[PDB]
Amino acid sequence: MIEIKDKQLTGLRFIDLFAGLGGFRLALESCGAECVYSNEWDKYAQEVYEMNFGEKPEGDITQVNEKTIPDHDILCAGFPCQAFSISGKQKGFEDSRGTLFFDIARIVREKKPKVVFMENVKNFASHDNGNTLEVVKNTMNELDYSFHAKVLNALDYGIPQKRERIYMICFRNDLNIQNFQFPKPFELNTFVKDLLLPDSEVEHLVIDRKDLVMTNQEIEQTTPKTVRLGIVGKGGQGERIYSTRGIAITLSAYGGGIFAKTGGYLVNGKTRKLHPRECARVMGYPDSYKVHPSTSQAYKQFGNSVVINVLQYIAYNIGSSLNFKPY
DNA sequence: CCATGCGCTGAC
DNA sequence: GTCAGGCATGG
Ligand SMILES: Nc1ncnc2c1ncn2[C@@H]1O[C@H](CSCC[C@H](N)C(=O)O)[C@@H](O)[C@H]1O
Repeated sequence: MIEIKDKQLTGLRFIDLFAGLGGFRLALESCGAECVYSNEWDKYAQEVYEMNFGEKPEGDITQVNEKTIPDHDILCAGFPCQAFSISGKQKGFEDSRGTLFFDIARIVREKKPKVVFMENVKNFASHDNGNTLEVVKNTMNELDYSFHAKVLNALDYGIPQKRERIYMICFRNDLNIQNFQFPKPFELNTFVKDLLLPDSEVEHLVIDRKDLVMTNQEIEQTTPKTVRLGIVGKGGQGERIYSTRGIAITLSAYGGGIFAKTGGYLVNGKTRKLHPRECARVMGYPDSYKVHPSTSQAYKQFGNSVVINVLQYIAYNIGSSLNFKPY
């Protein structure tokens, strides 16, 4: 994460829905805002959260009486994506995990906050001939809010990882906000090799498979892109090897393969996966954040998460707009 | 609860 | 042609 000097959101309140590790809380707090309510139903996600923030989130949002929820100015939500991803079955609104958006709509109807801030995968903007996106837009306009949306890549915002996601921002109509803008990209200067831990700490993660087929030559000059150098088995998900002189592939939550969830990399002459701390760094978390004692739950948590840096820039732009009020 | 080999989709 | 992005079943 980055350091923020000018605290644009001081004085405001927000809620943390579909919480996870709490990536949305770290970003809004750095800008000055206060959290007054959080929700998340996973047993192990509730444990890490409490370890880092000192409070246990409330359970299953579908059984909560929205009238029970505190007053607030901004609603934060990074809802489930398994039903919308190109790696799954694209069932969408017909999937048991695909109707969470309607619970959000229901809460907004009662609480009517100033801003609603959501996040999902890239394919959300295309799914079902574009019907899925128009439905989200229409619901929001019907509730008296404006609708801004765009797809952004983490490699353009200072983090060495190829992660393309859609971001959706909505302002209440009586506020007449006419000057909101997504942030502008900038040159990358950090690569995978610059975030690695020492060899004496990851010996246990090295893999030696005899069906390895090196297909490309290592590069000596860094680049802002993924550079494949070889393969194992048939070369499907989790069986591909990359150079640390480029950028990292997308981290995942339910993925398989011998190099599961992180992918494989070439370090000092051998092939290995990434460690939980190296995972925290490619998502922008600081070294002071405590990871879960179970290595398996830690990999899954980081794979479902958000890149903090991209959220800090966007949150600052929301505040700049709310603060411009001339006579 | 944890490990791993797919086997297809989308955007080129 | 090329390559990046959860499900099913084993135990
Ligand atoms: N019905 C429900 N009630 C509460 N939490 C739910 C839920 N259905 C799914 N979830 C939670 O929604 C989360 C979506 S992934 C979100 C990660 C979070 N933005 C982060 O900053 O790390 C998962 O952790 C999942 O356990």
